[PDB]
Amino acid sequence: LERCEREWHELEGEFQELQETHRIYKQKLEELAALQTLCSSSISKQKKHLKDLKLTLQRCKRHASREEAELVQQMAANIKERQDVFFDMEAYLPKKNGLYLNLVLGNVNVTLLSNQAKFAYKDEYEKFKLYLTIILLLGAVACRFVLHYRVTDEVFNFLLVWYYCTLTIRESILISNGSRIKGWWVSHHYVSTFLSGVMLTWPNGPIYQKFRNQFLAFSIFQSCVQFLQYYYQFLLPFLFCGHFWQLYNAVTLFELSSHEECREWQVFVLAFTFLILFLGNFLTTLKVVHAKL
Amino acid sequence: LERCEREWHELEGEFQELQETHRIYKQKLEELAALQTLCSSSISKQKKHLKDLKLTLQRCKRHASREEAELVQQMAANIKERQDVFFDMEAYLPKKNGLYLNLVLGNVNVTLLSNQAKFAYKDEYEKFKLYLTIILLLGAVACRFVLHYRVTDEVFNFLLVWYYCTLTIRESILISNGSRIKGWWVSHHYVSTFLSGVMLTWPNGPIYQKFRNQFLAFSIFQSCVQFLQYYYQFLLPFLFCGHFWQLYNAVTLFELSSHEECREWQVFVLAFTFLILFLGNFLTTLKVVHAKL
Repeated sequence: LERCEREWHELEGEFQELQETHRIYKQKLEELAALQTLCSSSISKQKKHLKDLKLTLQRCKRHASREEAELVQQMAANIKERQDVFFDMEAYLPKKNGLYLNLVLGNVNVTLLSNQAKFAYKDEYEKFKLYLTIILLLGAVACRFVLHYRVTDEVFNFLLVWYYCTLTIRESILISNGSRIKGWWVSHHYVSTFLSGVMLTWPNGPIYQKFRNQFLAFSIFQSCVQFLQYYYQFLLPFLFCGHFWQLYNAVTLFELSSHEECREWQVFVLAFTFLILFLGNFLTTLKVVHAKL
Repeated sequence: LERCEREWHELEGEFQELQETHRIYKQKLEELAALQTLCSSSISKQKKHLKDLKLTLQRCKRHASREEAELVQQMAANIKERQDVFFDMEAYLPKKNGLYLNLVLGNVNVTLLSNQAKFAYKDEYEKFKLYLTIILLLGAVACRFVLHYRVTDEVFNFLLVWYYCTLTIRESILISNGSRIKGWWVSHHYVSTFLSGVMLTWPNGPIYQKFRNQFLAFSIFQSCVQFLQYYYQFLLPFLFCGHFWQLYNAVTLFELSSHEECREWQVFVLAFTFLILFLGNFLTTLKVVHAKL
């Protein structure tokens, strides 16, 4: 066991070496905290001077001599340069979280702060989306054709609502990390996870047994659009057809609310979710077309 | 507008100063990456030498002379010291996540790595738990006494299942950050969020209208126990009474499955969740009593 003793001697040497490295590490951590305080002060002073200078550009915008007109145009080009460069250093800098991520994960720092790390996280997000849309597809056209029971549709709706919550957490991380994808999309995911829930708690009458087929076909259309929307990371006509299929569902269910003598409250709170999810995404696509135009 | 020009001159000076600080910051980031690679190598070599040395202690454990017996006892005291000290530097060190947090948040680093930051995060977690158990309490005894409708019970069950998922994400962060609270508790939260779901999808017959009252009283007992379990951060007798109330629910619903001529599948998948949640938490408490003893 003397071998263990001499090995211990070697590990004590390595232990004091790692103690040295760990206390150097703690010194570096204190230096990092100091520079984070300094950069936060820099954020404050930079944004203060930004609002002051755009106020100066605002009240200087009124008409005067040609020389100050050249000065205003020149300062406009520079102020565009100002926002681009401060967007760069505000991208790398670690940043306070939003509100929803604050409400779920609490006060914790999730900023990668690295270009290649952001790229890798985007690839991971794309891979996760493809995998779970494969599982959902093998369940939409599957549930429609083999198993016609209530319990499997409940399980499928649990999987859809869980999937939508995971996507909204992921996209909150993605927005607080890097590029701004803020717009219709995050509110689209919120209203779509609300839509998942209403279908689940129907009282399983004949009316659910009629609306089930159109809902499952609509899901198949949604899975195919998201799948082809990833292989690209063409798409527009199938997106228009998705909007029109959504309109088909909305009109059919809205007419269905009048047809039966007695209505649940859940056939009429559910149609208007489809209609809001029509006017939102379709018009956003035409805005992207105008962005293309 | 010449004031803006001279201010610009000052901001260009501050801009090159912040460019200097930012490139120093990037140099420090590269140094951090290098020391993280070094400390990961240290992790590998330390754990390798740990398994080798505990193997040496294992096959050296066999009976021999008194001198090596003193050596084995002495090395046992030191190896306990070895695990304590390596637990310390493996606590501060940033660490790879588990599996569930990997499945939800993806590959992202959530290690605070700071004692006071961990303490602050624990206080935030305690505050969040108290606030949402207040909201749930004002809903359990509330739903029971004023509003007897299906939709409000669905909303309350949505709030409970959302609350349980948020707690399991928070405790995953807490375990991957600091102390080991791994045991019955995280699996308890998983089976309890499974329990929330089964109650929600009942077909609203008379039988649900009978089981509702005992479920809501049980929730009130649960909210009071969690509230008193926080004010401490006494508890044992009310915890025993919670277990026995859980047994009351289990026996009543198990007898209820036989009483009615026709049974849904959801009165018999739901009772055994209560029974598993009885044998688990009660026996864990007596283990804590034995830990006290």
